Amino acid sequence: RFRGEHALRRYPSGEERCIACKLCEAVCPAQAITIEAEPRADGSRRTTRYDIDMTKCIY
Amino acid sequence: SNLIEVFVDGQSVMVEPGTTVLQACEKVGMQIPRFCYHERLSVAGNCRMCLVEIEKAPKVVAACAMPVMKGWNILTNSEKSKKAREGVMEFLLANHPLDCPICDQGGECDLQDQSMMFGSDRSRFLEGKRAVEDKNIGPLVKTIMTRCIQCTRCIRFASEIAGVDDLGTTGRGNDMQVGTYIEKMFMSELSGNIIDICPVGALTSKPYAFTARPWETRKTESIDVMDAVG
Amino acid sequence: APKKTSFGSLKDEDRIFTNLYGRHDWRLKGAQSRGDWYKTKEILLKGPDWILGEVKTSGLRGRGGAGFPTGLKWSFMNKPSDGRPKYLVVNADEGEPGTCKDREIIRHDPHKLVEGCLVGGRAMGARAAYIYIRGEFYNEASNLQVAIREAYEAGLIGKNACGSGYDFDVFVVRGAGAYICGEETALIESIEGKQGKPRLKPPFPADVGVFGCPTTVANVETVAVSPTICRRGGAWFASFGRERNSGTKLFNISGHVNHPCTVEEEMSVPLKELIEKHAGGVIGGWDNLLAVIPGGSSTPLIPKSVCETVLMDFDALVQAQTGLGTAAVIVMDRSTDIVKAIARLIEFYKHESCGQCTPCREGVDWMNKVMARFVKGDARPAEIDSLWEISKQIEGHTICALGDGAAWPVQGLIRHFRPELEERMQQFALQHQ
Amino acid sequence: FDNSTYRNLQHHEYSTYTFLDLNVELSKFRMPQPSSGRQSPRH
Amino acid sequence: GAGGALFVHRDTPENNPDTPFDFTPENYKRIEAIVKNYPEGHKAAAVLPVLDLAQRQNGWLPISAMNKVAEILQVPPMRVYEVATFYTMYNRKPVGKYHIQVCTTTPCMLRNSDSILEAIQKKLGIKVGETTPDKLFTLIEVECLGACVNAPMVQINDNYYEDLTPKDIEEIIDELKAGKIPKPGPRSGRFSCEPAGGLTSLTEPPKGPGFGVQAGL
Ligand SMILES: NC(=O)C1=CN([C@@H]2O[C@H](COP(=O)(O)OP(=O)(O)OC[C@H]3O[C@@H](n4cnc5c(N)ncnc54)[C@H](O)[C@@H]3O)[C@@H](O)[C@H]2O)C=CC1
Ligand SMILES: Cc1cc2nc3c(=O)[nH]c(=O)nc-3n(C[C@H](O)[C@H](O)[C@H](O)COP(=O)(O)O)c2cc1C
Ligand code: SF4
Ligand code: SF4
Ligand code: SF4
Ligand code: SF4
Ligand code: FES
Ligand code: FES
Ligand SMILES: [Mg+2]
Repeated sequence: RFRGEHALRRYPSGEERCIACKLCEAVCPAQAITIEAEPRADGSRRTTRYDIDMTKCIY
Repeated sequence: SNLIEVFVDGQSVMVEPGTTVLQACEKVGMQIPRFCYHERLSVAGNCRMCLVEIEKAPKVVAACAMPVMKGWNILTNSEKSKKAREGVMEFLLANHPLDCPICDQGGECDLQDQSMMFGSDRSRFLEGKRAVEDKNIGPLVKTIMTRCIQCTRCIRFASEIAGVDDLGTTGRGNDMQVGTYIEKMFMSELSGNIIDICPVGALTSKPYAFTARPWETRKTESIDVMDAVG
Repeated sequence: APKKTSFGSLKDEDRIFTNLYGRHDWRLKGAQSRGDWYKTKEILLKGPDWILGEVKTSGLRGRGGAGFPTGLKWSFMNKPSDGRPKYLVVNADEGEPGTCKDREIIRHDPHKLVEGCLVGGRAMGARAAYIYIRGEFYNEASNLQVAIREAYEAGLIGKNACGSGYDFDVFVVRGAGAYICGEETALIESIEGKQGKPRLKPPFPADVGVFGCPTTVANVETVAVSPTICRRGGAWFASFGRERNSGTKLFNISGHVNHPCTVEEEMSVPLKELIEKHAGGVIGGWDNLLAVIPGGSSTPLIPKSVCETVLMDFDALVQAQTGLGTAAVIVMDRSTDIVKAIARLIEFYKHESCGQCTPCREGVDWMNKVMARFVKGDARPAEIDSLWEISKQIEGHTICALGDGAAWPVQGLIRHFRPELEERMQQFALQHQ
Repeated sequence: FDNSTYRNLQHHEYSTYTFLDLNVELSKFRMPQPSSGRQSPRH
Repeated sequence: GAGGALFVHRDTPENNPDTPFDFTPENYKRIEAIVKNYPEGHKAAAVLPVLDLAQRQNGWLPISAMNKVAEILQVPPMRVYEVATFYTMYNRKPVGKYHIQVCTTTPCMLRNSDSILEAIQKKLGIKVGETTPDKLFTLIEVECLGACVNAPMVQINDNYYEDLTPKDIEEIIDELKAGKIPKPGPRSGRFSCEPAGGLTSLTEPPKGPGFGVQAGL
């Protein structure tokens, strides 16, 4: 259960898991996440910006 | 006067004849749940979310299409109305896709909000869901028909407000699909309003896709300058 | 002696449909020998009020299945003219599984129906009658057209009906394979060239019907008799059956009986007497009976223990929690998979739902899947109560009564044959570990 | 008077246009239809 | 089971707007007679009979036929599409010369309808959604046809064949594909809805006109 440095994961095929729903951004108590998104070249719903300010994050 | 007396939860209200149960209820600040009723569109009655209990009547009535009678006492929060709402939302969500994170209607969905306010919190649907192929109606509007709840608001808007009779339903029963039945562009100077009237993500804006969520946006009230209508 | 207590044996002199078996000429000349079109001119000259009163005192109720009192229903349309023409629509959709009565009337006694349309239209002040017939009944529709041609040729209908100076037209309209088009509002929408989707009530057809004009929708059987009731008296009709269950009824006995048939009988006949006398008894003897659906698929079924003393009328079948319906008796013996039969009925209802309203459109398909899994025993006993509550949600929340008719057989099966479901579930459980 | 026979045998020789031919034949007996006042609701 | 068919149209050389379809002059007279029945100012009520007439002339309903019907009655083509897709008697795909419907609802299911269906299948060698390679038979299942008392029955091109057995249906099939046409009706020496044997009611001759007429009329 230990909470440590953040990381963005992938599916076994190598595709990113994140779909830019922004639920993590809306729930972050410290407002440490900033997200921008758009349709990818294949039409997939993927982020273009995903920042986490680790000096704002409360882990 | 011509006004008649009706009671909403034991409270007297005076309304003009022909007024529906929904309007009589909203004259005291009570908003009946709805999916297919729009006040600028002709009444449909198909969704069945507006069913309320009239006192001393064994049957629940569609508040969006039933005019109030003299002396009726509406019961907007009785056990019968709540059970009707829960059943209707259960049926609505039975075949709905688990698309909320990838849906642009995420924080702006009447399905979501009315499920949180009037529906249940669990599911007892243990079957497979249905899937509907997408229909292309042009560049401006993105179509994801699986999400459609068959309210038919878009059809009424096209037929009446826009004067374009291109949208309809094909088939019947569970496999009933809203579309044009042919590859056709739904082109109109007012074609973008079917995005707003659609309560779900079945009709969404294509230029706006995936860029933002409703809770992030800051709302500024302004005036349009693209024509002289203002 | 008055106030009869036993019913179920009427002789041929009191049978309205005297050519039910097509054994006499159905052509105008043969129908006139049977008394058709006799004193029509006088009946029309009596007036709409006289005919409405004759129907009222006759105690007749709607033969389509709902059993609504025909007198008040037809008097709802006795309003003064407001600029809109008034129409009669005769429901010949004939969609209920197990039911075959209207087909025989149309194909064997069409002049009865034509005269009934004329008399009923005069009673309601209707300008013309539209007959909506099932699209599969192509030969029946053409026979009806031949009868209407004969009536037009003889001056019985059209301009200046028989002698009354009352103009009345009889049109025939064919549907295209939709059981939902038997709903009166769905039928009206189908006549207007739209999808066969029911309307909401109110308004009622007596206010806004076909083409947005007052309309009365009546069953073919209900309409055909109308002429006979007016002639033989109406009070004669009330002498049959119990109170508020008056008159004569046409029964369709199908399923596991020795001789399936369509027969005419008194209203309050007991079910066992009817099956034993006309159908020739259950296959393998009366002891082999398992369950019976008394009034078509839309009504809940009853076990053999209830069929022993039940009367075949509206109120007695209501007391047995099944209702009379269309009086189409489907018989199931002890050699049938009853769960499979109810699942087939539910699949029928799934394939016939119009899809307009949410409860029917999703819940009927949901019950269809649940019953498909029940047939194999692929469920667990809590799903029985889950299905009961699903059926309950569907019932009373739909626009038309097709959701009611899909929920009721499910409730009947759960009520009377829950142990069979549990046995199947446990068999599937232990068979598959 | 007999019952051994079957009298509804005319439908054994009906074609695919019987119903519409009968409708065409009956077209000359009907009363004039009432009018709404418009050619169509879209007028 | 499921519908199987699709409720969307995709263009094809056999089915496109430019596919030639038009009504014969006799069919135009029939359309005029059909239109006349309905009230002036209401013509959309004639879409059902006109569309059925087009299907009868052509054998099925291409997109061009739907467009022609919409043009003749001056209605939006979408409404004609709705009617064509809603009703199951309309063929939006070509069918065989003899289109067979087998009823499989519970009253016919009780009287061994599955035997009839499998007899047809092994006689023709096709499944319940296919057409024979010579395009002469198309076999499907349908709901109650209203011939439940005479069940098990199948309907062929506007004809009812009731009280069937596998031998009877095979005889009907091989008589139909020889160029003849079998006589409709029951195949059990019954030729009506009467009880199988005995005619328990209506044994007396029908009464004369005015026999029970009440007084004062
Ligand atoms: N013969 C067949 O093939 C089939 C028959 N049915 C039967 O249809 C029955 C249900 O049909 P519904 O029409 O929905 O029943 P219903 O109770 O709603 O009304 C039946 C008749 O009574 C009239 N009516 C009822 N209330 C009225 C009012 N307040 N004012 C004026 N008129 C009124 C209606 O206009 C209608 O004509 C079922 O019991 C079913 O057994 C169902 C399917 C097929
Ligand atoms: C799903 C559904 C199907 C129906 N099908 C028929 C039908 O085939 N024939 C019929 O006469 N009535 C049918 N009804 C009921 C009709 O409303 C009824 O015929 C009509 O009210 C005439 O009633 P009456 O016989 O009392 O005049 C159906 C109702 C429902 C809900
Ligand atoms: S936006 Fe956040 S919550 Fe949504 S998928 Fe990406 S990481 Fe997960
Ligand atoms: S329309 Fe609403 S309920 Fe449906 S997937 Fe999108 S956000 Fe979720
Ligand atoms: S697309 Fe939207 S507006 Fe149109 S019927 Fe479906 S849910 Fe209603
Ligand atoms: S209950 Fe079923 S058939 Fe009736 S209107 Fe609703 S969806 Fe259509
Ligand atoms: S809002 Fe009333 S039924 Fe849809
Ligand atoms: S069940 Fe087969 S004809 Fe009705
Ligand atoms: Mg939307």
